[PDB]
Amino acid sequence: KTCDLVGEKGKESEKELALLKRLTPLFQKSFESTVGQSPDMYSYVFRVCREAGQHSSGAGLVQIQKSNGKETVVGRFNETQIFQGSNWIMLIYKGGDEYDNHCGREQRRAVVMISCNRHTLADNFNPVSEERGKVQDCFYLFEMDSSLACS
Amino acid sequence: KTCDLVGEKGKESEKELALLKRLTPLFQKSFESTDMYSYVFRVCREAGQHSSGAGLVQIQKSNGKETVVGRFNETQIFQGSNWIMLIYKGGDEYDNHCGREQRRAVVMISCNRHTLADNFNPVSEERGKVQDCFYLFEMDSSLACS
Ligand SMILES: O=P(O)(O)OC[C@H]1O[C@H](O[C@@H]2[C@@H](O[C@H]3[C@@H](O)[C@H](O)[C@@H](CO)O[C@H]3O)O[C@H](CO)[C@@H](O)[C@@H]2O)[C@@H](O)[C@@H](O)[C@@H]1O
Ligand SMILES: O=P(O)(O)OC[C@H]1O[C@H](O[C@@H]2[C@@H](O[C@H]3[C@@H](O)[C@H](O)[C@@H](CO)O[C@H]3O)O[C@H](CO)[C@@H](O)[C@@H]2O)[C@@H](O)[C@@H](O)[C@@H]1O
Ligand SMILES: *[C@@H]1O[C@H](CO)[C@@H](O)[C@H](O)[C@H]1NC(C)=O
Ligand SMILES: [Mn+2]
Ligand SMILES: [Mn+2]
Repeated sequence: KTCDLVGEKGKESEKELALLKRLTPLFQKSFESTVGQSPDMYSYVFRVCREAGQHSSGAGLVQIQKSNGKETVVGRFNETQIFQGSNWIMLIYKGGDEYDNHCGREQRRAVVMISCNRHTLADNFNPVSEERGKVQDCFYLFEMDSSLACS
Repeated sequence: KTCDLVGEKGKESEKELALLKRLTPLFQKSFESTDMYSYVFRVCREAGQHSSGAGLVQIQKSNGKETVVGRFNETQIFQGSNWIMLIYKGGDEYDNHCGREQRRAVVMISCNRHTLADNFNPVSEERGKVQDCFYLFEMDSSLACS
């Protein structure tokens, strides 16, 4: 099980496929981070096209509430979209858990900005913000370094 | 009259309104790509010459045809550490691509101390998907620094 792109097999973007192929070396890797104070003590676990959760729900990125260890799925890698610019790669996992009292109760979303760092294959995975104040198109933002994002 | 964010007036995300304020000094400017097409980009202002309400337009050099890539009444904007991403939705619909959906503009604005705004260039056009296609552009700006 790897990331799934938009469209039945074959109608898929050769650009996005070429990118998935490029990110292969990060598949085996796992990224973690704990942000927040208390009602914010969160631990975000991120993976590229691999289960980042312990509930086998196909999570590409999970948000763990340190207090009670409850696991929330922020995005799923079978609803993945990717594209790159000159020195960055944007990764997006959709199909996350539904909001209950925010954003029209739409599924959660994770947006990961991958910037170019010649010094490491991958490192510095850091949560930036959560936009849950819109009627739609909300999301969680994270950033990380990777030499794969370089040209 | 400027950029329109998802939601009712005065009820839009405070994170986006804040961002629109920081980009005000770019409102009165106009950016152009340096092929076959010419792209003209503007922040929350008409970039075309046909009152279509275009935020970014693609011009057919040979015949002067103006194609609306995205309109500013349908903006989405957010920022990271040293970059801001602006997206204009609702361009002219595709005829033989992307489930004939409306075109779209994605502009990546990276930080740069030396300029208020410069180096606007097309990066690519993703028209090979059943949906969620888009045109991608990059530009430098000191307003993208923090
Ligand atoms: O699905 P909704 O609209 O409720 O947003 C949920 C947020 O959940 C995580 O953060 C919690 C959350 O708590 C709500 C209930 O689930 C919780 O059981 C009771 C207390 O027992 O409080 C409710 O507010 O929202 C608050 C908002 O301030 C957070 O502080 C809590 O940690 C997390 O996934 C958020 O990102 C998400 O929007
Ligand atoms: O809406 P569709 O699916 O047709 O894609 C349109 C593309 O339009 C711009 O590029 C044109 C295009 O040409 C097709 C017709 O639109 C055009 O009117 C006739 C000639 O009068 O030729 C057709 O093939 O596609 C070609 C592909 O190589 C371009 O070279 C042309 O300039 C432009 O907006 C594209 O980005 C857009 O997908
Ligand atoms: C945006 O403006 C266009 C041009 O008038 C219009 O057709 C479209 O419905 C508008 N979209 C929104 C934000 O409702
Ligand atoms: Mn909830
Ligand atoms: Mn056409």
